[PDB]
Amino acid sequence: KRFEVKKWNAVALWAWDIVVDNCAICRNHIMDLCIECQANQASATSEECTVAWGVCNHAFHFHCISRWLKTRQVCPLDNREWEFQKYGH
Amino acid sequence: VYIKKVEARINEEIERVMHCLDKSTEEPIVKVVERELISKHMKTIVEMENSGLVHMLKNGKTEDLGCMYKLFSRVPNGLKTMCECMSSYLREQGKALVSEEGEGKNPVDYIQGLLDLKSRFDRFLLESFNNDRLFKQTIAGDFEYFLNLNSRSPEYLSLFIDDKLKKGVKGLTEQEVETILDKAMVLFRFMQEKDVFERYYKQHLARRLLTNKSVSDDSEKNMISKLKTECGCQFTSKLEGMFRDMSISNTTMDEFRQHLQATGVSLGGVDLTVRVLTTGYWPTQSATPKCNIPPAPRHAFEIFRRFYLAKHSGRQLTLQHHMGSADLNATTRKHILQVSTFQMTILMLFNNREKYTFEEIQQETDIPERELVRALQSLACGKPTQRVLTKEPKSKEIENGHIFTVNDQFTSKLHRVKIQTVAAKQGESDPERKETRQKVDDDRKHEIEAAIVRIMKSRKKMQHNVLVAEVTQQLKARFLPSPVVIKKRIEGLIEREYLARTPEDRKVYTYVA
Ligand SMILES: [Zn+2]
Ligand SMILES: [Zn+2]
Ligand SMILES: [Zn+2]
Repeated sequence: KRFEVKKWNAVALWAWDIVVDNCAICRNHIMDLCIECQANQASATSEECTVAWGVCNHAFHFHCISRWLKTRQVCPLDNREWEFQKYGH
Repeated sequence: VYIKKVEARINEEIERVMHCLDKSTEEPIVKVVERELISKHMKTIVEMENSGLVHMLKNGKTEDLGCMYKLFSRVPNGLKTMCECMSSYLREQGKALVSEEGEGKNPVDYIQGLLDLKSRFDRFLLESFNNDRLFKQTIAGDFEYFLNLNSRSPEYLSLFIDDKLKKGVKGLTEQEVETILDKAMVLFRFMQEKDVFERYYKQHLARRLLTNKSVSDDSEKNMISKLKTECGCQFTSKLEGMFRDMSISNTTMDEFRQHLQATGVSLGGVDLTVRVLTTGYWPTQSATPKCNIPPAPRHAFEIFRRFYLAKHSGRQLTLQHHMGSADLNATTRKHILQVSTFQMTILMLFNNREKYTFEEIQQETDIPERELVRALQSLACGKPTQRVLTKEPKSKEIENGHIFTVNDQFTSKLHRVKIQTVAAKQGESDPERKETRQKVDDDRKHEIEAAIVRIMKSRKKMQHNVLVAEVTQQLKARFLPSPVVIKKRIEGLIEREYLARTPEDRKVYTYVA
């Protein structure tokens, strides 16, 4: 051939999905609604009740970390103050 | 010469009064002498003309400033007008230096001149004013007032710190580097809009740790150190995490070579340099496109993805093109070209089939917008004697039927000739910068919300809006550029419990946490 690639230097970005099967705050699921959307109300309609992603890469129902951010504010699965790096799965 | 004469007069007067007169004899004498001489000469001798206070400070007379400080320190209200005239001269010099009318100014030279002026005034202070608190406070206030005049000041300083961090060619030793960095952070201490100073410094971090390697090594750790202090650990943790994750990148790249010797299914992995970064520190460039990949890079990316999914499960990778580089081995000698993970696709399409065109690189490539034009002109437009990409219909504008050709152009005897034209500097553009700065403002406003509400429900709640003063004091240097976002935010937030403030009933709130 006339031109052959020798070196390459791509940079590859990533995003881990923590145990996508439940929530550590209300113990229900990663999605499929929460305790404030199954027992609190039944309609569960028009509910952007979605998953929240931290910088520590843990995941909970948006609602369940918002209710946890009332009294405490430091992510229950480590100690990091916890940010908000995503919304949805 | 008047100051030396009046000093000699005061000396001879006090000597005559202490030797020829009684034992105390001095309090009212010196009081009236000062009130007559200095209280009258203070207004006119320092501002009128002909080498007063401004001129004797402009030329740099150390003894004059020293004797004026040691003389006017005895009479009250002297240092006041002294610092007033000094601040007036500082404002004049700043407005003469921070002048925005006129394009074609070098940012690094501007920051260098500002730092030289600051160091000159600091030297004058230390040499004459004997480190007086009033002069320091006045110069600090003046630097705070005259610097936030332009919004490109933090951007100009970030470019300067990038030029100083990319290579320590000037000042090979560490002492002067340390001093210049201390002076730089001191200059930054009296700066505003530091939220984009951080955003543009993170843009520079990305430019210095993605387009090249081994920038300063230990001096980048010197940077994280001088950063930890400054305004306190709140925006410095960001830099800490960024550097920790670039360490993650290098370690994961070694891990990749190691276990690619394990997921090896092809040979497109001759020489690979893959970097693993996190999206929580590095923003998406424009759109993270999904263009095609040459076959040997295809095999390399497949091997890397298989390895990252086998031995690094729990996360999936995303493909992009707007980052990186490559070395295209061309072939009378074998000169190796360079394609910033940008000319790789076009050159590969030229290999697969020559005589290609725009209707060929824009149709069967899934190529992004005008960034594509800038990546393409890097080989053809504005090229010296290294034009490796030529064309038949040579025209400034790009039609759709411009066939392409490759010129040998045997001039660069080096076997590593690179085509660098894109990303000349790092000034960006007015709109995108503005919108991302507004995004940083909204993020800081969410910070406000959280902070105030949580603290107040445990740490003293307010009546109407009185602790808001405290939360804005916490984020003082990070408050200016946002308009009324905070007001609209606390408004949309009044919905559930743990927060009242309702305009109807803003009384004593709950006391939980
Ligand atoms: Zn939950
Ligand atoms: Zn819910
Ligand atoms: Zn966590």
